[PDB]
Amino acid sequence: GSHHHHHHHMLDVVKGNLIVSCQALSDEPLHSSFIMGRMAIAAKQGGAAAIRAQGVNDINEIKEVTKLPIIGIIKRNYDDSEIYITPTMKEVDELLKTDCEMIALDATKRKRPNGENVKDLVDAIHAKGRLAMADISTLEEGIEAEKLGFDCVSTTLSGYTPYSKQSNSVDFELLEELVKTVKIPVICEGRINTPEELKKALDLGAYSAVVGGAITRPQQITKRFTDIL
Amino acid sequence: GSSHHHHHHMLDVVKGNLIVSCQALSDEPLHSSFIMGRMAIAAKQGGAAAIRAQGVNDINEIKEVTKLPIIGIIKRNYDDSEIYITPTMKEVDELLKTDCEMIALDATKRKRPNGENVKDLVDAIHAKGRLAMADISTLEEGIEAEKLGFDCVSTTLSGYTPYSKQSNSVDFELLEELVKTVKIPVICEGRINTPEELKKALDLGAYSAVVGGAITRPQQITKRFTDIL
Ligand SMILES: CC(=O)N[C@@H](C=O)[C@@H](O)[C@H](O)[C@H](O)COP(=O)([O-])[O-]
Ligand SMILES: CC(=O)N[C@@H](C=O)[C@@H](O)[C@H](O)[C@H](O)COP(=O)([O-])[O-]
Ligand SMILES: [Cl-]
Ligand SMILES: [Cl-]
Repeated sequence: GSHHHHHHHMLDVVKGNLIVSCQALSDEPLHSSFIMGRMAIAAKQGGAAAIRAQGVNDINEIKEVTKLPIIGIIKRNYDDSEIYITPTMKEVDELLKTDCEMIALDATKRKRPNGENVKDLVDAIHAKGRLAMADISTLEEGIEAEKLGFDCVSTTLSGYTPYSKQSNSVDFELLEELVKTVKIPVICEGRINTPEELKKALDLGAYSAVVGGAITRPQQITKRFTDIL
Repeated sequence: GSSHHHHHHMLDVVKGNLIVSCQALSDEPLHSSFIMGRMAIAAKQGGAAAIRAQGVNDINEIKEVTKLPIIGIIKRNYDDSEIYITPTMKEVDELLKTDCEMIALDATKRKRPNGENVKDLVDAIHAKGRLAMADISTLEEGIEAEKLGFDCVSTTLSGYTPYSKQSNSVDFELLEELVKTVKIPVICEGRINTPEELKKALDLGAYSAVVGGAITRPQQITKRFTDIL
């Protein structure tokens, strides 16, 4: 198979720039592809180079109204797994029905639903010419992500698995250690609240960074303000 | 003649607490009464004690989905005045059609459309038993506002009139000076970006404070992140 060559490519475009996650799950006040589309427009107009989005309907709305590169995931609980970020081939195939250029998935060491292997998911993604991001919680998971064929790794799940570093602030340590040890792009994702933290992450060698809640979750932004009173 | 008594009163409710402004005018990404309603819900669930909203549609939706106390304004240009925050009796009367418990209006030294005076507008607001907030730009405007019987004063317009202090950051100076000289509630409003600034304003004697863009304008939040890169 063949297709036409584009001038701009996702990894080149996010390099040293900000990716904005526009996510609002079913228990959140902005749950609606209409609203997540408006959030992406705002992120675009504020200088975001790419968007991270959850669910086929949000992804498709964001792509239409922004034309930005997208990192797509589907979050879904399964009874037989702790994994919820794009846990199976069923979610991978749903995401490949969208135009999102990259698909992130949980690349932790943990057991996946139906006893599926991460390599198969990663191979399915590459088979359709997409990119694969490995959301990880620890340094070894990141090191293994590279070996599995991932195009890039993200610290998304650090502090969100029981065996990774438990923290309320950005895991800069993980970032540094990934940078010493993998060749592929290391993206810093998780609990970036301020411009200073974002600069620090890129200063520490992050290829790019994702900021979600501190831009697109007004409830969380509000809480951070009211917590200080 | 008379109405039933409520336990909670807007000025009592906001004291020491955060007011969130949920505005998106027609050139902004989140422009939509539905979207402002959801933002207000988020803001509520984050601990906001009241909401400031622009226009009858936004106000009505926000009252409906949050039941929070609302400071209402209409922003509208007139070709015979530089004032746009609730400039005339027209806007006052439209706002009194809503249930908003407080109405903010420009109470600068400047001439209003049609040569209307601010005292008349305040008297109409009081005539229906509502509260009147004075958005000011200077110490003397605040002193005068109190003289006219405004129920509170806000530093909303410091840096948004040519004769007031030009800054890109919170006008703490003005806040301190007003707290020292006026007996009515002084509300810090304009360019609060961090919880640290919020605490500082309350620490300097602000009765309460308003934060808008740093919570509810994702574009301005994104910009602050991308500016640092
Ligand atoms: C743990 C988990 O499921 N994390 C993320 C999955 O995408 C998501 O909830 C988060 O908002 C983004 O990663 C961006 O991070 P932050 O900037 O919102 O902290
Ligand atoms: C000058 C002007 O028109 N100011 C305001 C009128 O209400 C409005 O645009 C602003 O968002 C709020 O005052 C809250 O302040 P901030 O927190 O958005 O800076
Ligand atoms: Cl939220
Ligand atoms: Cl915005």
